[PDB]
Amino acid sequence: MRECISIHVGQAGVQIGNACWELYCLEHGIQPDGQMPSDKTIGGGDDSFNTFFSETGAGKHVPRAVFVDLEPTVIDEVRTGTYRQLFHPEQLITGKEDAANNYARGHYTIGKEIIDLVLDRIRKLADQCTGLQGFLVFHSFGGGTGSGFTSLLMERLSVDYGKKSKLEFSIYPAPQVSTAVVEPYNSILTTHTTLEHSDCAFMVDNEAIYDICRRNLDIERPTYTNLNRLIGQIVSSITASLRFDGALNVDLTEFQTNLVPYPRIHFPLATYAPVISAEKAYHEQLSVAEITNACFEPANQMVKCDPRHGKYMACCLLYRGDVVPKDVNAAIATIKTKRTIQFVDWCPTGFKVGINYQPPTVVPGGDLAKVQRAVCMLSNTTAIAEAWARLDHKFDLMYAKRAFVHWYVGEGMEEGEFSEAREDMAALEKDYEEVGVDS
Amino acid sequence: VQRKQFLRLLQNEQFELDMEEAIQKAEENKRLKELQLKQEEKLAMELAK
Amino acid sequence: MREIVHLQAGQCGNQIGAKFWEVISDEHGIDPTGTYHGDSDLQLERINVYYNEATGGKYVPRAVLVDLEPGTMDSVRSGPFGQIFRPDNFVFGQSGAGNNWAKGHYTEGAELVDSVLDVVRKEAESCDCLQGFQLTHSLGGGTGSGMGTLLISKIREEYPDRIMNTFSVVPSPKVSDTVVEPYNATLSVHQLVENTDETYCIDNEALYDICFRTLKLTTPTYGDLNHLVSATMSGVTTCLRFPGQLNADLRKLAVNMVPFPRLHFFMPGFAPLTSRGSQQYRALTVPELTQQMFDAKNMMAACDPRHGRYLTVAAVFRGRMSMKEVDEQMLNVQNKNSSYFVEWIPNNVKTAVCDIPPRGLKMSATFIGNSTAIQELFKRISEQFTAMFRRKAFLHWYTGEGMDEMEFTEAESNMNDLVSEYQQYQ
Amino acid sequence: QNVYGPGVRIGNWNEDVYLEEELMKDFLEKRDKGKLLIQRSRRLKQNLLRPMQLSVTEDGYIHYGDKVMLVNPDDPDTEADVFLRGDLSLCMTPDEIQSHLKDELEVPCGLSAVQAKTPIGRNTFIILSVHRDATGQVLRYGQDFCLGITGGFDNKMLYLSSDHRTLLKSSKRSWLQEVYLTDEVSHVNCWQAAFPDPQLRLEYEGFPVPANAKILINHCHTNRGLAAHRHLFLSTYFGKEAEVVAHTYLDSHRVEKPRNHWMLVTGNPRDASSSML
Amino acid sequence: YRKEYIPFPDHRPDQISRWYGKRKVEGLPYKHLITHHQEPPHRYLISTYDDHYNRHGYNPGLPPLRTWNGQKLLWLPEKSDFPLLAPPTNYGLYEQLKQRQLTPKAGLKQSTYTSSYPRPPLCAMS
Ligand SMILES: Nc1nc2c(ncn2[C@@H]2O[C@H](COP(=O)(O)OP(=O)(O)OP(=O)(O)O)[C@@H](O)[C@H]2O)c(=O)[nH]1
Ligand SMILES: Nc1nc2c(ncn2[C@@H]2O[C@H](COP(=O)(O)OP(=O)(O)O)[C@@H](O)[C@H]2O)c(=O)[nH]1
Ligand SMILES: [Mg+2]
Repeated sequence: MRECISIHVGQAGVQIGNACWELYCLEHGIQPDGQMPSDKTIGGGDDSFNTFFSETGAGKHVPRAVFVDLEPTVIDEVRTGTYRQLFHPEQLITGKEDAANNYARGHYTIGKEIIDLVLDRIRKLADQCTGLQGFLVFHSFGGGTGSGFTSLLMERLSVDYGKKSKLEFSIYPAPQVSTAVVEPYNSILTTHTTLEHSDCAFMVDNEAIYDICRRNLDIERPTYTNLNRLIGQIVSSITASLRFDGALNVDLTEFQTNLVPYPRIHFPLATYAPVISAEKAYHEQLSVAEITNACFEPANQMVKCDPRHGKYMACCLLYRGDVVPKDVNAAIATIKTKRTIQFVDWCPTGFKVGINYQPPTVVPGGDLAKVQRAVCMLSNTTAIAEAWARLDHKFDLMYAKRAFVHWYVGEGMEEGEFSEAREDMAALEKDYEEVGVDS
Repeated sequence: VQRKQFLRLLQNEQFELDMEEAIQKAEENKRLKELQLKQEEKLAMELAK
Repeated sequence: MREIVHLQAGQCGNQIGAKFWEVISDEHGIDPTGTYHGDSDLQLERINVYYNEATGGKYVPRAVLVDLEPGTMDSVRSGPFGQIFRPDNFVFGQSGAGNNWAKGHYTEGAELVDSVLDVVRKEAESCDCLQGFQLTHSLGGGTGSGMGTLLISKIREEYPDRIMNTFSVVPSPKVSDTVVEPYNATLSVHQLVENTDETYCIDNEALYDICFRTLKLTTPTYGDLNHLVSATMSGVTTCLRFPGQLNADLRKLAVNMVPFPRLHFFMPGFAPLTSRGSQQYRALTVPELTQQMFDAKNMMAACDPRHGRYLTVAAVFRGRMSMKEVDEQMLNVQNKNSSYFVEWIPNNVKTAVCDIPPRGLKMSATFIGNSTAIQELFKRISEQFTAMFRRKAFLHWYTGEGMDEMEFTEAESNMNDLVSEYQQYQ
Repeated sequence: QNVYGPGVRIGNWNEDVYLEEELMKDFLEKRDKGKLLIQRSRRLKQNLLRPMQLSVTEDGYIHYGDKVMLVNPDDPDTEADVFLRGDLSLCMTPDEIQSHLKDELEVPCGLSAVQAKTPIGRNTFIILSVHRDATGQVLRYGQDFCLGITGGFDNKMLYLSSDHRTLLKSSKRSWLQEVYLTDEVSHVNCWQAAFPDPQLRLEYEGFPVPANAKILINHCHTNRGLAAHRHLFLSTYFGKEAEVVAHTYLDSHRVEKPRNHWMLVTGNPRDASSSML
Repeated sequence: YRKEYIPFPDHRPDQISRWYGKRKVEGLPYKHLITHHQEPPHRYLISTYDDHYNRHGYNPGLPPLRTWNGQKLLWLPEKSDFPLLAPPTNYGLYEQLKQRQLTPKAGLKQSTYTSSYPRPPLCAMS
């Protein structure tokens, strides 16, 4: 009854949405044909799929999501893949001539042409929702569509729907390895717009998952398919309360309430534990203390920032499976006496705990192992200002010589907001310092 | 709500069936072990004699 | 005759009341169908207190079920006693409170209070002589502390000359499970002290200590903590529904517990608790119950009673027993521990006797205690409130929905003045 | 720390041993006294799904007192995308939760359509005369007859029944007129058999009804036909069943739809356990 | 995409661990938490007024005359220490409520005149 509408824009959103929407079909037992198997005569009482899957008079279940891009290179593989019959013929929206890692093409010239077609499809998807929790967004900072088309999509979404929640899963640029050359220009501009047009921005980058798949799953040569599944496992643990039952459930407003202290600070960090291979789970004991001790180590962080430099503000623990509320309190009490983990003075009680009874379901033939209990931590930390520091160091070091500016001026975007978007996060960097001051 | 109550009742029945199987398996194991030990001892007696 | 209307809101209050209606369905011999399957005729002599008669000899509870989210309504209707609750009593919302008091008290808890007020006023005039009200909710959440304190104010405007009783789940520093709970706990206490006659503070860390130490359990889940509370909820009105040697209803307790209109914060306790190993060996006698009631390891509130002075003490006994040993033991504990009681009130102990013990027990005793040491419970919230309000953290979720900051200002002023009243008589 | 489990003598094991011994003792006492839910369900299923023998006809005319099975034939309908396929049999259905909580059957009991072909104790109906004392009689078109089901029980006889619609009385899912089972004897248990084709219906009124043929079953006091809703699913202790109601369905040419067609099935002479199908 | 995304038609979903978690968090019942000495519920329903005034203090087990305890002090058979665990207090309230409720009024159509004016008995006729 409580329903979510997911938006996937860019090439990152579609490829994450290929592996994320595989898990929902494989968790509720929904076949790629769109129908549940007929061997369920004994089974019943299941209507938890209505958050994402809409029924039909023929028994067909179709997802409640929109896939947006400006090229047909990535969506035509979905349209000719295994899940061609499952998605709607119109919920996969294609453009022409992409955006070529340029913010002005994504926002002012090409991203203006198809914004009216997408806004009709969101409204056509919003009338069926008898109750809608909010929106979930998957995109990339370093792209043209993922940063250009997103920047005006959040502006049009807030006008139509007033105070509805907007939560993001963004692909932050990694500190050392990356792909695009002009990624500081696109990363600066799209997050200048979305400070006031968003509510919570979970981030994850690409280097820190390369580190995870090496020393935990013993995969020497991963691809994006190996990385997309781990991001797809975080989304399920976040949303598992709306689907399945539990001792303590969290709505999309509950953990939004307990993670933002001020309106300008809405940047958590995403972590997941336990992650392990199939063979090594067969011997190691997985206690409730050992899966929450792994989340606090800096080596298991999925964003390349060390939390020892900063101080935590608020945390959210989301448990699954055979979790007793007794062991949650004892494992948290150990962390409260740790000196290595530091907290700010004005949040004496920083932990929010949610429990769901469904153990984590793992795709067949996958690299990650089948486990009974797992935890996902959405931790807010001051040490993300280190991530903004290295990128704004990169920006003015390239903006000084006016490199690549004519790709932005000659498309329709004025040069006047190159300075303003840098001046916006100059004051945002002043805000992260004042929050961390102890009273 | 109605089908959830139905599931709860079926789960109770499954719990009773699981308990019955768990009490039968130990008896089967004890009988098999005792028979194997007795047969081994008798074979040893005959060959020695 | 004298009818008790039960109210419960939130996720915690819905599940305590679910376990509470389980024990007095056992106590009155009510099957999960709704009929009567018992033997003694004392069980039907006073059965209109908690159950309303229907056609075909069906007894249904006089309880109201309120929440803003259907997540726990599906669980309570799918419990062992899910069929016994009338579906018209279920008042459910659409969206959750989100652990915010402004959601539950001003915006989302404002349209739903009119539907509940229709339901309680339909059941209030169904009773012959309405005894009062009873409530069970949680201060650390959005729905319980939000609308539950809004409903408390509304009924007190309608029926002023009654008795109002609550069972509040106060927060705890170590088993704190919500970030923003100092805000929602402080705002409810400021509303509780004006419109409540008896308040029983129940804390979750005080219930884990009973299961670890007294009962010797390994996995004490919520089904045991909700049930130890449910033993106290039935043992307080046990003389209203059953005959005895010395009856004491809900109003006679408040007469002897509350000397001043703002001194009504209690500490509950339950007497016969022992492990499974120590079951067959310990003899249930009157001295053994009185040795357990007064210990600091036995309170249901997370405050040590030896750091303050017991203002006035109540003890409600049950079961066939003597009367001299009750008067001697309640005098011996008063005579030896003379330093743990105030000297401006003589005879701090109130005695009450019933005749029917709870089923499966030989005798029982419930402890109701007004004490000064409950000031320590409100200090751990107030020192966290000031440490959070000085930096204005998590405040735009409150101001941005129709709340001025002066509702936070007087929440400091009334709560710090209430604990200052406790300091004078210590 | 670390945890090991039941057998190992470490930590707090004594209270766990006491608790598991208490639980095992309680389970053995309950299963020896016989209050076990699986035992009660086993007894109920043994009573319900018992095999039964049907009647065998010689001249093709349905006799009074014979044991027949009511079967809706299969038609390639285009009304809904999902609906039951194949011939369906009319089977009674007791209430599921009340059937689990209480052993005795609760009158009234609803009916349903199940994909069943072998006659069992749940779907054998005996055609009876309201005049009684009928021997060597042929059931005829347009004449009153009653249907009685023992239902796998040797104790009681139950009859089909229905009444006029009321704001408190309705079917479970389709909200139309309902059909149930009662032990009372009244005029609301009488049904009539009529020809499907409307032109020759009055010509064939008063003729001996053939066996294993498509006929319409019409109630007397309300004049509604027995109908099977294929597209509306009922969850049941025995799976998924089609719904059954009392309603007359007409197409654009005022001809009875394949929902209202019913067929009375006798037993195979070569194998009495199997039917004519 | 075509290599990795395969149908997996092997009936993957699991539906029992949730219910095992439900029962694990629901926990132990009354009989394993608080019930003492394995006592049946039918015995202890009794009242002081009925045991002392109505039943005249009838306890067949206890001797009429007390004797000295011996190893302990004092007199051994104590009436207040040993109460009666007989079948509980009963009278006609249950039967009256059963007759008032479970009677279904089998005469469905019954006028007030016929229900109020039957043929009177000749014995009560004067
Ligand atoms: N981890 C991960 N990153 C991805 C994935 N797909 C795309 N990306 C990120 O996307 C960035 C490149 O931009 P794209 O998403 O390919 O293209 P775009 O965002 O649509 O921008 P345009 O091509 O100009 O329209 C790379 O740096 C990747 O980090 C993926 O499947 N997994
Ligand atoms: N003892 C007990 N405590 C509970 C139960 N359910 C929730 N709680 C406590 O209540 C707190 C959360 O309350 P919440 O659900 O937000 O209240 P609500 O917003 O009014 O529904 C948690 O910290 C739990 O410790 C229960 O069944 N029993
Ligand atoms: Mg692209």
